[PDB]
Amino acid sequence: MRVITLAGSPRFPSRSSSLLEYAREKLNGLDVEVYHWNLQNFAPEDLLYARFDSPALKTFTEQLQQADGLIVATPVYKAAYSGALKTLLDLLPERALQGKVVLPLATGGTVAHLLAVDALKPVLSALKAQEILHGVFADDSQVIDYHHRPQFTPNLQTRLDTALETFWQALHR
Amino acid sequence: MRVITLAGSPRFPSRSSSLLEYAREKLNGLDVEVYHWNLQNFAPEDLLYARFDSPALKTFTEQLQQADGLIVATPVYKAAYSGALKTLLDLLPERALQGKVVLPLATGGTVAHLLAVDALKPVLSALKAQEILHGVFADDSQVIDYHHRPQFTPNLQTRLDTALETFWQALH
Repeated sequence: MRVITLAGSPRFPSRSSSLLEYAREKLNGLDVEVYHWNLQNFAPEDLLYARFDSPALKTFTEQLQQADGLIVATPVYKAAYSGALKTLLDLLPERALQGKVVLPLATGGTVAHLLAVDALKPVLSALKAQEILHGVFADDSQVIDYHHRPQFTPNLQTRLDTALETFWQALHR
Repeated sequence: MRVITLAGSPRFPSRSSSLLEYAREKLNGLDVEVYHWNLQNFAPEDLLYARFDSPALKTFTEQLQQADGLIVATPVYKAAYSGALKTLLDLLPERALQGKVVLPLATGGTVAHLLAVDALKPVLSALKAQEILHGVFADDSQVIDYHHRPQFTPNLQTRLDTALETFWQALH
């Protein structure tokens, strides 16, 4: 099995990239091949101006088509997912997530941000995801020194491990 | 009175920009000052990588600060507003629409697209807009020309004029 990870932060490193490095490690340990992407793998002018001839878009799309699941992480901005992430999602084929399991992750610093934990759901449903797991919310305080190795407070670590085990099981269903 | 218009399409010209050009013609006639922006006015690197020193961002935010209202138009992609528009909205200050009236416009080709006519509402609410008008949907099939001067079907023209009159009344 094959999983795409996608960080949707405007910056790298980010809290999103820390969550997804952990996810990649856990999935690799389960013998899952991981295709690891972030927004800095794309040219901004191709994302902002919807250039379907983008080589990174075509490469990502080829790899996504082969993947059984997607783990996607975004900071919460203005009560929703990041526009930066959405620029890439908007350029995917219309049924790009058909037959795939999706685990959404969100990061932010306030209760208002926590209310946006499932803001990607309509977008992922529009992309025809087969199964959309409950979104995991990582408060900014729970991701420790995201510039270096993945490091989480125990509350977040437990929730992330739980979600990743649910995701792994869903890949088999 | 001052109004900002903001086209949220990845391409220019677009159906969105044509709606806003129509609005600009009307507001010109009503002696409302209009500052018109599109996403091609920004450096894409600044929007995608959230670079707040962006000069165009500074000018846009200063013009928005002095504006009484905002007309914002987006194509509908994946059941929501465009990500390209949202990249710019994400860089605005926390209460950037405080005290302002907003008219949201959306374009698309199917009824699924129509269902996202109010998709911007949570974002505009997060920006503390004083009054968010009901969203107006323009079907692609009723935009006859968006490259030259805007040309719309009579029904779309009537509906846009009605919404723009509502917007003008709200400003006053």
